[PDB]
Amino acid sequence: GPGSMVDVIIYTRPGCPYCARAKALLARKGAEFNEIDASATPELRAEMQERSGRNTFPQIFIGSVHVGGCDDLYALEDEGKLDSLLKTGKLI
Repeated sequence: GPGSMVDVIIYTRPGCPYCARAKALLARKGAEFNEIDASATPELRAEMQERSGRNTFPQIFIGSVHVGGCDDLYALEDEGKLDSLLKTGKLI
């Protein structure tokens, strides 16, 4: 259909190196995404960190699936599949 694009959202916090790198990496390819803070609140940071199971990491939501973080972004960009993930909004 006329409009091969999906809504992308990213959750990060002030003072996150691994997060910034991810955001820039996604912006480099030209992938637009909404930058939102998580540390802003306990719940926003809890639900996010609860998805990964660690202290705190960058969340990359593409389409209807949750990519991951700097690891998923770096691991995906290595294969060049992310381009299709942001275009289709789903996992092959």
